[PDB]
Amino acid sequence: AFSAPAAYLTHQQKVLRLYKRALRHLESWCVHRDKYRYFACLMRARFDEHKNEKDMVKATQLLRQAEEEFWYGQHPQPYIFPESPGGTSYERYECYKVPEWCLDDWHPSEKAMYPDYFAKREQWKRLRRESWEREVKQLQEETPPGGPRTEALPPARKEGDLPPLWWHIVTRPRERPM
Amino acid sequence: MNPFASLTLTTLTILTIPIMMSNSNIYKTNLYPNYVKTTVSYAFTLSLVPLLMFMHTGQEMIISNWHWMTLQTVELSLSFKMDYFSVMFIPVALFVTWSIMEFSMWYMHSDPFINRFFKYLLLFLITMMILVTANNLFQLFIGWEGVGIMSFLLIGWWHGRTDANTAALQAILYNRIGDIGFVLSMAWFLTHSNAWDLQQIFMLNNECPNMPLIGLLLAAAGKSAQFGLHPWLPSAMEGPTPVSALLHSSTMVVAGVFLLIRFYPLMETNKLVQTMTLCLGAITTLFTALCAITQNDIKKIVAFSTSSQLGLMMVTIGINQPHLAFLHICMHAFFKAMLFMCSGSIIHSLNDEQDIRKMGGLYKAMPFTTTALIIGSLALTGMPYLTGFYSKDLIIEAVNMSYTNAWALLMTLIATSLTAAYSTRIIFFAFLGKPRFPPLVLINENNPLLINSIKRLLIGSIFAGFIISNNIPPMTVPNTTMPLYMKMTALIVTIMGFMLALELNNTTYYLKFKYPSQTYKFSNMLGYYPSIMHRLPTYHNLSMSQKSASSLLDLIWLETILPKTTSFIQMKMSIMVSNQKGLIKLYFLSFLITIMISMTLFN
Amino acid sequence: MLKIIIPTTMLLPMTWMSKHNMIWINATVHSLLISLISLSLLNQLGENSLNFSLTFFSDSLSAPLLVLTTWLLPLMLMASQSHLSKETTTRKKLYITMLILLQLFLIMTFTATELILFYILFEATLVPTLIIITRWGNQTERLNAGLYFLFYTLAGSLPLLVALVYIQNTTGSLNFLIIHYWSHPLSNSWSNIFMWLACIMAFMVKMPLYGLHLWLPKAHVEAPIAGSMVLAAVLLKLGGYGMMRITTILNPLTNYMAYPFLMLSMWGMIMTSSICLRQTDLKSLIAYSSVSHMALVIVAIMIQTPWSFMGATALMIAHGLTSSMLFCLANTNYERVHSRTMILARGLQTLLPLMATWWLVASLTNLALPPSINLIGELFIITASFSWSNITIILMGMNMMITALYSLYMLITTQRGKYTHHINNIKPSFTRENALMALHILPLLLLTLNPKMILGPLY
Amino acid sequence: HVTKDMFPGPYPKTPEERAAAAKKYNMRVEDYEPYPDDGMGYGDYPKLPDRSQQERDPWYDWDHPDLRLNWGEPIHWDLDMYIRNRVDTSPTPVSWNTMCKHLFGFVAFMLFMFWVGEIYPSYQPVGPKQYPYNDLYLERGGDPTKEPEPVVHYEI
Amino acid sequence: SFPKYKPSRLATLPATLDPAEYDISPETRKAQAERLAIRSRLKREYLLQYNDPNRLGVIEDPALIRWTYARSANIYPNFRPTPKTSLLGALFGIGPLFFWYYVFKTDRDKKEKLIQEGKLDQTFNISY
Ligand SMILES: CCCCCCCCCCCCCCCCCC(=O)OC[C@H](COP(=O)([O-])OCC(O)COP(=O)([O-])OC[C@@H](COC(=O)CCCCCCCCCCCCCCCCC)OC(=O)CCCCCCCCCCCCCCCCC)OC(=O)CCCCCCCCCCCCCCCCC
Ligand SMILES: CCCCCCCCCCCCCCCCC[C@@H](O)O[C@H](CO[C@H](O)CCCCCCCCCCCCCCC)COP(=O)(O)OCC[N+](C)(C)C
Ligand SMILES: CCCCCCCC/C=C\CCCCCCCC(=O)O[C@H](COC(=O)CCCCCCC/C=C/CCCCCCCC)COP(=O)(O)OCCN
Repeated sequence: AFSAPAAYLTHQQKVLRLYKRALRHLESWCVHRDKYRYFACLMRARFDEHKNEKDMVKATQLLRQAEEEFWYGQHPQPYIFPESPGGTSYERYECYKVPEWCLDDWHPSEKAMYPDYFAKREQWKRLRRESWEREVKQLQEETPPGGPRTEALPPARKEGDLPPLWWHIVTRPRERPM
Repeated sequence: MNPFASLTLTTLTILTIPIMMSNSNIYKTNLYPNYVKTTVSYAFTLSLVPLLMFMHTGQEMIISNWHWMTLQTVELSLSFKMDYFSVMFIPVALFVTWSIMEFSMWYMHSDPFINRFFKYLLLFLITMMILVTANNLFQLFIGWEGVGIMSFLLIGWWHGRTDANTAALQAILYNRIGDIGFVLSMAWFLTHSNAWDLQQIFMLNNECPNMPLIGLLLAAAGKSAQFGLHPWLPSAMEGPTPVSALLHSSTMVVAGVFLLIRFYPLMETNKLVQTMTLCLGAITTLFTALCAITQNDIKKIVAFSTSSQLGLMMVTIGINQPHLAFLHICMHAFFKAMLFMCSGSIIHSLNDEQDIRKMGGLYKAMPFTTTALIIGSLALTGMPYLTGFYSKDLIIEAVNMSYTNAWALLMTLIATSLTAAYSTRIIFFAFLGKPRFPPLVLINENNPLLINSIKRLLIGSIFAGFIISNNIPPMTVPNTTMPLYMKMTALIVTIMGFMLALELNNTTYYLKFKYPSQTYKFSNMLGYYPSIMHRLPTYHNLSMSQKSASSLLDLIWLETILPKTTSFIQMKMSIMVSNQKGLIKLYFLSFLITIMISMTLFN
Repeated sequence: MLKIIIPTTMLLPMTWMSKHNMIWINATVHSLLISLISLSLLNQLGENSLNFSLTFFSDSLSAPLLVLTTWLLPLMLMASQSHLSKETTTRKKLYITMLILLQLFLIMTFTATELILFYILFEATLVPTLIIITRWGNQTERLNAGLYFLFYTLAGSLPLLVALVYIQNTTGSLNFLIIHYWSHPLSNSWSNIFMWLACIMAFMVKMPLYGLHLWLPKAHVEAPIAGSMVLAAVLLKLGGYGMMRITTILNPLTNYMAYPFLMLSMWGMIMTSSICLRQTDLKSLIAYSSVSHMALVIVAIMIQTPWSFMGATALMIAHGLTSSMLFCLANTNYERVHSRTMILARGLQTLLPLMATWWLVASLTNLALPPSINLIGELFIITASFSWSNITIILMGMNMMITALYSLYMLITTQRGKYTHHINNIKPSFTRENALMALHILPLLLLTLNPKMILGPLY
Repeated sequence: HVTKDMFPGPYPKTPEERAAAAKKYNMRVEDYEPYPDDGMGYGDYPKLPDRSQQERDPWYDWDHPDLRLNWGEPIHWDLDMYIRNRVDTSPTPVSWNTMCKHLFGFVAFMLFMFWVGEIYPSYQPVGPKQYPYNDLYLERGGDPTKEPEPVVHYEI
Repeated sequence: SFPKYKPSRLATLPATLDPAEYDISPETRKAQAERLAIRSRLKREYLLQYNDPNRLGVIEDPALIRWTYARSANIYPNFRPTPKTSLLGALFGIGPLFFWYYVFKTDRDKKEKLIQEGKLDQTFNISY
């Protein structure tokens, strides 16, 4: 989510992703902790018996039969964490998230309540206003010609600088706003 | 004068005052949920009086108070039928609603829109009362559609979640399919009986034909989630647990069975529709119990249990025992609502975790929920002298001794075994093992709201069957004499289901693992019915809606035929007429030609 | 009837002599007063009619249409106030003049006692609408839209005129009372078949009938908000009123001449409804829903039974109010977002909750939730169709389901889900917009209390 | 702000206009593939894979997280058909044909067995229920001026 | 060996079962790299427009405009009358009308004949 993606997944990443998926589905099959521990140790032993192999061709022939075997026995109803994309509370609090800019449209009788909050908000706004003019040029000179090659962003390198394109990441609504 | 009518109307009327006050200052404060809860408790206490009057004598009433309109020979008026069914169902619904509101005061404490949520619950209760007390088909349709709209609004409570909106639209779709049959029945009765009033319909229909009864059966199957139109009820578990306990467990989903019960005088004169109802109920209860047997979400297990119980109610209707079906509705209300409250208590205590894989030893960790769920599971399986006994045991006996399908009877017995099996599954995977939840233990039962709300329905699910059965008049011929093995059949199949489920669940501890079989995959994916039927038809509809109706016909061929052809022809004729070089040579040659033609053609 | 006509005419000098900053206030106040005056036409008899003079008469079919026409004008003024802010005073006065002239032409058309007079005003309604569409429309398609809206209409109505004068040379009169009292059967003949077609096609094309409806989406998506309101709420019902009036001289030919249209309607209502399932424009979706409802009205009129006529009248009134409200909601989104695409502005319930409530009520009314008068009309039409043939229920039933789907679709795409992140110019709803929605929706729920007012002369 | 040349156009016939169309839809020319040049007016629009929006990555930082779309990327012709609220094409644990066979077989078997049970019902070893007054002639319908044929019941 | 998964239109192939992801070539890597490059360029453009303090308006998306235009207004100029389009239009626009006409006409003829013979039993049928 936070990390920028690459152009492709290497062989090691694919193997590790299979290992995690297989362990999770084995846990979903083996409900009890001791049974899961036993079969997960067995799966670890099965997984690293080809850990030391050198050639790419058969190492890719493995992890293909492994995917087929996983898809045959994949527990059609695996356990999902409730906040995960398949969980029972995935986007439950999405309706309570309100953008910050809505506060700019409040009535003055509403802003009269919470004066300290809005003073701090004005401070944040002026900080953003200066930092943006710096950030545009920083990104302009830090980018290779022909455009970006990866959607990864640089940090700030000067003293009073801020990381380019920081406002909408720092001012996230919240995980549970209401 | 005769306080019966005044009391019956006052209950429904005072149910509406908090809706009027929803724009007052109380709605903006934190006392509104308690206001609604107190109003519902007062309404329950008031409605207890006409039930006593009917129990003493048998008081029955029709109140046609407001005249709405008159289409020539058809008079439509606001009429209420205060019969046995109404005066028996209103107290039960109000009792369950009071318990659910007290439970929600604890369950939804951190919800910002709890006042709106309480208001929504009261609106559903009002619509359901309108449905239950209606005397004509139009008022019944008003309640029918009101409960559906409230279900749509409460399923999609968290409107930022895509799945909730999908489930709400699914419920609307299936209930609209049932609404087709409802409208068919209304049109038939208006055209043939010249009435939507129930009395004239009963008078003029001594041998009811197939069409109106088939329409009524379609509507009942739609709203009670029978096998053809079943998946929306399990999908409706997207809503908050109080919604699942109130609407989609015990009160709203029995509306189709209630519709079939209201029209029972016409149903007993038709044998084909009775057989259709029997087969539909049997297949529904079997299929839903089979699906429930392998589920891992606890709310899904309870929802499939509700669907199988509704199928059993339809089986009871099919063998011409409507009062037994009403009694089963009343008992199921109690124990199913309490089961859902216990499940919601577990879910809240385990940080909104619903999978039974991640709940272990709760028998000692939270004892009150354990006892309540144990008593509810015993009541659901028809333990003798409990609330579910007095309906389920009689239903099983009646199906055993009747001239009916052998297949439907076998399916009913197998479904009873499967009911015992999934009750065993819930208990075994939620209470008996070692803990399997995250290390930060936040388990807490000590809230008086939760305890009292659960305890009232506990007392109900223990004693209500005895009280109600002993306080109602006999409405059918009993099955006094029976073979000994036939008398014990329900208990025998329940014990066999218990034993087989326990034996199969005890093998999960063995240190052996194997891949699942085809039957398990069929049971886990709900017979693959949601997959195919939610992917093949919808796609083939939507694709057509863009390719043929919109693009090929509307945007191309209808455009080609009238306007484009006219434009093309007129433009070509304009080019033909106006493209002249301006040479008098050709003009005067043409003049000569027309002069000759006029000379030699028009005379 | 002049107690309504003369003040409507006096609206024009009042508009033109008004101050530059007081045109909207005066127009709104006096239009509301004219609506209050026109409310008195609702007192109808079970007997013939309210025959005021030789030129104008009123019926319980004409009275609700007149009340709706007079009520729509203040709402149109309120809706037009916003997007006409930067316009010169003379052009604003011209806009208000076009609206007033349209109201005058409609008022007279509904109450005219002569078929020729009715034809003249029925055509006079075209010029203000065409000017409004092609002058104050926003996109470049408006010109083409206007052309369609014109020629379709004229292509249907030029034969009617011929038929009309022919009738007056045979019966000797085109007065509706005499025509009704001296009606004679139409024999099955080719000449009679073509007379039937000439008398029917002009009203079919303005409903619009399926297959002749191509002008309506263009006109409704290209018009300004007031133009869309008046087109959907009142101008569609002119064809229904005309067919209700003229079918008295077409019997018993209608018994078998109605078959091609009935099919075209019964299948057509399916197609258009399904079209609403795959639409990327809000106004286009609302226009296609209007086409489906008017197909049901066409079926009701062709069935020619008392329940059919009652249902058709009720459905006409209900659809007028509902479609006007839906167009106003879509425009209130458009003036913030300037796109008119459904999936651009999303999750608006979080940012505008009361407007979301208005959206819900409008969608529920379009969905025909009982006891709304939308459902009353739909159910009466469905019962009459079932008596006509029991198989019709199938198609009718299907339509019902589909309608709900797309209605809720429109509610879910725009109001639910997550808000669009980059759209940061969604301001709080103004009192004007909320009042507009309230003044749309309160009359519907009030009318459900006295449905006899909108059930027509066969009640 | 979109120019006239940035709109969809007619079917590309030459590689140069093919490459021009690919650049207009922000995609590689190797990945660009228009609809077949049939009658229907797809025209210049690109034919993207028929995968649903539900099978897109949920852990990516989409600009539109609910639709799982990115600003500027080409939109599938049938996006409104696949919006996670509608038909999805995600892979299933069991193959489509196997699911269809199993569901159809279960339904057909249940129908056949219900018909078999209709032919072979279940009942108890009893005779018909007996009712006193000419099988309740007067109380069931009536017609008290016809003197029905008397039916007398057998005491055993 | 295990039973094979068979993909379909409505149940597509898993990415982990694609042989195309196991046939890695330098050209494939270059294609992936340039696809990521164009995605990164579009993301940078959007995020520059999105984080700008000065901007106070909906960001215009050319892709969305192209989608709506192609779905609505680019249809007819690219329409060509072909045997396939002609046949499909004739079927989908004419066949249903005549099918429903036949069904309804047969039903009404049956009802009319029954009424004329008097054997229909329309008792209590007062409202129509
Ligand atoms: C008349 C005499 C009366 C006396 C009768 C005899 C008394 C009783 C004798 C007992 C007989 C059997 C009872 C045991 C039940 C089976 C248990 C079992 O072994 O399951 C494990 C075993 C494999 O499971 P697994 O892969 O290891 O699961 C992985 C983990 O265990 C995952 O585990 P988990 O933790 O996730 O969940 C465990 C769950 C998961 O288990 C499952 O997968 C569920 C599947 C098994 C239960 C299904 C039973 C319901 C049967 C209804 C069938 C109706 C017709 C449908 C037709 C289908 C057509 C396609 O299992 C359970 O919860 C318990 C299962 C049920 C036990 C409790 C009730 C059983 C008794 C009730 C039935 C008989 C008494 C009725 C009383 C009335 C008196 C007659 O399941 C099977 O192999 C199925 C066995 C039987 C299925 C027959 C259907 C095959 C159809 C193939 C096609 C044939 C040709 C058709 C052609 C048609 C052409 C049109
Ligand atoms: C395009 C989008 C839709 C627009 C609206 C469409 C609605 C208009 C449809 C016109 C309604 C039908 C017109 C005539 C119906 C009369 C019945 C007759 O046609 O059927 C048979 C007639 O047989 C044949 O039809 C003869 C005529 C055949 C030639 C007509 C052309 C057929 C198709 C043309 C369709 C073109 C429509 C669009 C024009 C641009 C009956 O046999 P018969 O008993 O002997 O005649 C009875 C009539 N009598 C008593 C006067 C003698
Ligand atoms: C949206 C576009 C729709 C375009 C309009 C479609 C309707 C066309 C209706 C026919 C047009 C002419 C109507 C005639 C006016 C009525 C007068 C009448 O009925 O008198 C008849 C005359 O009837 C005719 O002459 C009509 C002949 C038709 C000539 C014009 C052809 C127009 C096109 C015909 C086919 C299309 C009609 C349906 C189109 C469907 C919609 C596209 C009797 O004449 P007499 O000789 O005095 O009496 C006989 C005993 N001696």
